[PDB]
Amino acid sequence: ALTAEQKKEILGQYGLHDTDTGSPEAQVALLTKRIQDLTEHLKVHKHDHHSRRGLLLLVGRRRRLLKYVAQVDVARYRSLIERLGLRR
Amino acid sequence: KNVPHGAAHIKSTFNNTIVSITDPQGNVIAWASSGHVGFKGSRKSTPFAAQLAAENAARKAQEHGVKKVDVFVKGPGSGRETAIRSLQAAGLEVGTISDVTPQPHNGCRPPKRRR
Amino acid sequence: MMAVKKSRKRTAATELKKPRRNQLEALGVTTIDYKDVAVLRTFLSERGKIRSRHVTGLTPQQQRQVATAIKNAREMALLPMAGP
Amino acid sequence: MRPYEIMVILDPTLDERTVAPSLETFLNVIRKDGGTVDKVDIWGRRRLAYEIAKHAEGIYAVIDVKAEPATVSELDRQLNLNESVLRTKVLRTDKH
RNA sequence: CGCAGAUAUCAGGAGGAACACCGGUGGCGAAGGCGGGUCUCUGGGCAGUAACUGACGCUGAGGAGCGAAAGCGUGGGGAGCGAACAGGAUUAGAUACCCUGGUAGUCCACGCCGUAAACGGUGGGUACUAGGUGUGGGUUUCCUUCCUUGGGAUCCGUGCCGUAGCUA
Repeated sequence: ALTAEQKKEILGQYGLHDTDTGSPEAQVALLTKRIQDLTEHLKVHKHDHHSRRGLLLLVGRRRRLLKYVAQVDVARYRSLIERLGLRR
Repeated sequence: KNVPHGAAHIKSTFNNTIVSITDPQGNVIAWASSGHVGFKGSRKSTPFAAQLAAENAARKAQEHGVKKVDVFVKGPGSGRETAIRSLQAAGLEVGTISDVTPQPHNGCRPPKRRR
Repeated sequence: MMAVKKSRKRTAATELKKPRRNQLEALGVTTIDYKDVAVLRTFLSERGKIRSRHVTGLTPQQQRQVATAIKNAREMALLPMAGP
Repeated sequence: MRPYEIMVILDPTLDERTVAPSLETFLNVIRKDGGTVDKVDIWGRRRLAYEIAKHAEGIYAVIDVKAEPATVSELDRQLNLNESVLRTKVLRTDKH
């Protein structure tokens, strides 16, 4: 799972300042990290459906946050996107 | 030859009753059952069969040289203690009782229900 | 001098009774360990089986913790399980 | 590292003059991984609940460790593949 | 089935499914469902602090995914149970209950189908609306021993009784 160490790393890079958690940038970054790890897990475990549901939920809220940020400021949107390497 | 002290196994079920004498090691000397007593089919669940069977086997063990017995019981038996009374009537000393009816830890599937 | 209930006299008692009991935090304990079999032998019968909560008093937390310990103990033969 | 506490039971044919170094021969592999806290208890020659391979007693032993998952697994593997050990069981000291 | 030496009993070994007492109006899971034990990997929920963004929320045609059991396919394995099926017995006759036996199947891996009384026969989200009573979890203050179904308040989930209200 995610530790305080990893979270503070990601919040040091993507966090607006040292306190922010509600930053959509930070939130999206953490979710995508979590999802990369979980996908590595599901490489082996093709059958952990109870975990795949969590995966889908996280994808849902990820795209919601992206959708919010694009509603607000597409510059910031694509900055974050190119910064994380997503396709959307 | 002979053995002065040994052990006894008593298997009482719904449709039959049977006993066997044996050393504590596992070597039988003598046994009896309701089929050798003479009853047949459906009569031989009653405790009277237990009386007669245990009595005959105890006398056989008296013959082969037994005087004291360890007693081990097993199964649904209407006439367990009936057989016990028959044994202690036959002239034998009750060593130790234990109600080891074999219970499993939720293992092999039993059959279905009847009606 | 006083009754088991109608305890209008002392503070709210730090004592246990027949309905109420939390027997481990109460007394009879060092710590929940599958090592200490003399303690685990108290939550059984002579036939080796395990007690219930409305017999003992434990919370489900302690109950399940202790049962798991017991069961590990029977696996490592530190405790006489019921058998032949 | 993760803390663990291992149990082992052994035949009485061994002796307390052999117990500790015999195990440390294995546990050096872990000591050269973490500088791991090894801490042994020995309270053996103790009668059993029931016989394993017709042994009325065993030489119980408890082994506190702070190590890693791979190392505990490989330890278990070497011990179970050994000719001497009856049992071994592995339990985590921590919350889970 | 035995009378070619059974049943029983004992010593040992081989073996594969299910894992008593904990365990029940009790916990988790969106639903299906979920307990032998240990390790690994991972998910969700609850409470408190309420530091952070600042309405980003709810629903959702279509659509995708999961989904009891029985079934299907390739492979493996196969103790017990047991569709079919054979016999016995009852029966007016019994292709059925009952008895003896017993194949596919139940089990494992990988894929399929995608249904049920899949039921709380109550779609989801939200605010207010008399209470009492047990109960699981976590906070917290007082008689305070402060080792307590302590007691009270509070939050979440779960059952019983019961007002107004509502319903043929």
